[PDB]
Amino acid sequence: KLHKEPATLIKAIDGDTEKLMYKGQPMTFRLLLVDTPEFNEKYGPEASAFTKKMVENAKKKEVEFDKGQRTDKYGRGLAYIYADGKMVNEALVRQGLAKVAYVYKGNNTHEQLLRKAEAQAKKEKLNIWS
Ligand SMILES: Cc1cn([C@H]2C[C@H](OP(=O)(O)O)[C@@H](COP(=O)(O)O)O2)c(=O)[nH]c1=O
Ligand SMILES: [Ca+2]
Repeated sequence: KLHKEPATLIKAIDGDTEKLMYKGQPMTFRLLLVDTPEFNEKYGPEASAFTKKMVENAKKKEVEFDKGQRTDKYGRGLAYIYADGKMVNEALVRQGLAKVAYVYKGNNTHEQLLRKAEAQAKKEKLNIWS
């Protein structure tokens, strides 16, 4: 079982990265197990807008680390991010705005959950899958 930790919004970045204050440190969090298009790729601006609004509209922001690496080689936090209890990683995938991606054995607690979301988005031919 993982645990959710409080964090506070600093600023949006793009569909799968967000800047949060965590334990008094400004950190870029990269979302586990997903990949949104880069900002100037198709669906890029939409995935950016979706993550940005989902986070900044939530009263309660939380980060949840997995069991393995907590930071990548760039110093970004690797986490599942929750906004009023809804997981952003999952919501992007469900809406066809991110693919399941960067799936590593240390750090794949929510893999089945996100794959179930992805299969729904592909069935519906949403966005990336249209
Ligand atoms: C999601 C994720 C990305 N990364 C690294 C892999 C890629 O590094 P390399 O470019 O060195 O191969 C990079 C992709 O992030 P972005 O999709 O944000 O560009 O982030 C991890 O190390 N672990 C992860 O869980
Ligand atoms: Ca990306």
